[PDB]
Amino acid sequence: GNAAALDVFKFLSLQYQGKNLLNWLTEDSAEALQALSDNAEQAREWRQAFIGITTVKGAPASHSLAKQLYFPLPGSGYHLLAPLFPTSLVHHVHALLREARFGDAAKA
Amino acid sequence: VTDPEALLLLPRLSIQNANAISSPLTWGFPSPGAFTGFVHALQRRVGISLDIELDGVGIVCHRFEAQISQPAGKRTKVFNLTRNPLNRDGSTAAIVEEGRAHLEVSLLLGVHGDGLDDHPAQEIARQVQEQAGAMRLAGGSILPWCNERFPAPNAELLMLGGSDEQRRKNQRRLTRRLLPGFALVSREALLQQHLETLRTTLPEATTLDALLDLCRINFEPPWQVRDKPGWLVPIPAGYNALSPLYLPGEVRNARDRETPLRFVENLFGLGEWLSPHRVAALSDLLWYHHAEPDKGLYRWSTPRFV
Amino acid sequence: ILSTASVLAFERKLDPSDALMSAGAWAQRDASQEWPAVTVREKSVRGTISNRLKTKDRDPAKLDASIQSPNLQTVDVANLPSDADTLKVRFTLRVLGGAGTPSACNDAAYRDKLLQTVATYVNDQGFAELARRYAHNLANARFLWRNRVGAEAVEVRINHIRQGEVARAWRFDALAIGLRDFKADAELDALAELIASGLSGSGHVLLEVVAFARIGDGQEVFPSQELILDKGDKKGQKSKTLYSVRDAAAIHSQKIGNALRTIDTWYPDEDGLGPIAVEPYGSVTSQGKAYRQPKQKLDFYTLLDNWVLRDEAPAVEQQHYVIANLIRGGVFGEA
RNA sequence: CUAAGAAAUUCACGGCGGGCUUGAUGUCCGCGUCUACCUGAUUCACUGCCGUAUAGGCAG
Repeated sequence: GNAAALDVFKFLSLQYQGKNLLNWLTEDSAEALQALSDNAEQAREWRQAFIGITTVKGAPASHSLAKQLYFPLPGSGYHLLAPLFPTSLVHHVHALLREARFGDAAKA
Repeated sequence: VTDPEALLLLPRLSIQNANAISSPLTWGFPSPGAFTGFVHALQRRVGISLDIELDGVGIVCHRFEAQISQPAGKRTKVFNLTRNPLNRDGSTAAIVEEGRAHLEVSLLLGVHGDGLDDHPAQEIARQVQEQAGAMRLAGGSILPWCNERFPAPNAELLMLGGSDEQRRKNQRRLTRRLLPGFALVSREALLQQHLETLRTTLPEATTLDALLDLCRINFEPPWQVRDKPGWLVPIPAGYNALSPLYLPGEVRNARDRETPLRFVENLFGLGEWLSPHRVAALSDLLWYHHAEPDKGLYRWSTPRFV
Repeated sequence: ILSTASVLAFERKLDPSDALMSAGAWAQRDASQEWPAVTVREKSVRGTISNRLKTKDRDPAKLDASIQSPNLQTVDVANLPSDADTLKVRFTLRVLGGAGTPSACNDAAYRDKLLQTVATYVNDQGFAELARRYAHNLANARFLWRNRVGAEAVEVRINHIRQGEVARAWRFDALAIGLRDFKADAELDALAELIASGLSGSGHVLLEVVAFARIGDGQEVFPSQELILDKGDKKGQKSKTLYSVRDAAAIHSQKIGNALRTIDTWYPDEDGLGPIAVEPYGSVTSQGKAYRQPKQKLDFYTLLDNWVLRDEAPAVEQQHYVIANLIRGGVFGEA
């Protein structure tokens, strides 16, 4: 998204009671919907808007510049199978390679 | 999924600028899915008219050159790029780092169908060769060998041998043809048993860590290197489901509005490069599709290997 | 309503191989199969500051301090050997069939309309002018680029390879055929007929294009320079790098394709340059300016939507430009 | 029906300033290499004569 709204990402990633606040707002807790809003309806719409950062927005779509690759079915068919970049998996592999190549134990 | 009645040897094919980035995690030799898709495109274009089916591809990879460079002061490498054309305002466009590789591979194709009895073997071999000489294999143009010394036609060898010794001699001659290369095979069993070995070594270890351990050079203190059974490359092993299979007209800006689209994630497995004389039969090296479309899992593998 | 397809992509027709560069002597061009290849070597340069100063470092003390620090680079250089005055540049060209057939198309109606538009183009005039200009750009060695600039004599031999033999051999004087005039010649018309039959066909037409340039003995040949990003690294790198395949200097295929596509003499700006490469929004990298802007009605996209959707068929020159883009290829389609 | 489809890196450059690597040196004791083999398979398509002959025959 934008490079200026990203502050609210830490507003969804703090550890106040000891857990991440997105999983706190995915449940209808007693401390939830009162700690951020005095009114009930404002709390409901703020919870819905704050939890909508996980759900995909817009129609399901892949652009023309994206990759789409036909796959032959066993009996008489194809699936179009647009791949997406696994940035979480790439970040995990890059973190593991960082520990492997520039970690303190690895350097020792 | 079936035993081939014949094996067609497409010879040394010089692919000019193949996609060196095989996967979001791996670079180098292209995906085996590219080779299986090329063989299915060959069957789609010229296979149906010859009344034959083309399923299963064995890759030999006689030569590989990567359009890469090593910058000074770093042990890693970078991809040499192409200058894209300027925008409409005369400025340089945003660069997408795409790597290229010059390949020289020869392909074993599994042929089954009644058309093998309807045409001469050299006729269907020459037809699929002249069809493949105007196609692409991993994003690169195929150099069709003009004005050199001695061009190489195919050699379609029928796998229904009259005798076991004649079949053995045919397979050894076909292996002798594709000699300066390495068969790339799938190693799901080896990767799974190495995952079990690491899980006995240390619990809650994922298949990603077992795949990584089979590629890095492990240094063990007394300082020796932990050995590997083979080359043990990390290959893209297929595509797993990331979304439900939407309707053909449902997905906006799809390639065609008649094929259903499903968003996928890359599947990573362990592949091995072997000298092709270390196989029982050359039909074991064939890379087959395996969809299983109810659960995603759009894989390519080498069934009937060992 | 005939909406445009949201993905619309075309294959690279006329896809060349990498232009292998070797060395030899003139009048030995017949036995050029054993010519030794041009090898890219490394050398060191010590230049001095000669770039523009921005009125803050123009004082004599700072300028003399900058000169006193020696400026050094390592450059990849390709030279001819000191007993070989001729550079031979050899590549293979595949004229692919189905030039107007897109690789991807969303709408079946738009695909039918585009195929009907291209079919009417072939029925009206064919690829005859476009293949004439492609045969021109093969006939003069524009793909030599800076190897063509100060050469004494350039000669291009083009061999049609049907199955395994030379079906037809064309020989052209590349200096006599200009870089900006597209005239008529009998051998050029035969090559145009072959390339247009390859574009109109179903398979492919294979050509071997060899260009001999009498640059001079031991002179500097100019292969394609590799685009390597420094990426802000701390260690200094080599400033100039070249391209080679296997100890053998080469030009990139996209540079040969750009020289082959330099046929566009119909852009609305004045043709002081002459032909430019066929690009969407007419981009020329050597100028930093893009002709055929979309604010005029002469860019490729608006011309295609006028020719296909609204049936506003443009002039014959702009139809040639549109079909030259289709032969060129590219990835199109609005979101 | 192929992480598909697409692409100009590039223009110019002074690396030379200068230099003692030296001395000194034990490689040395010891050794069973045997046995058994048809180059020859038409392996010399060779020499001369009649005939203008390259066409065709003859002699030992």
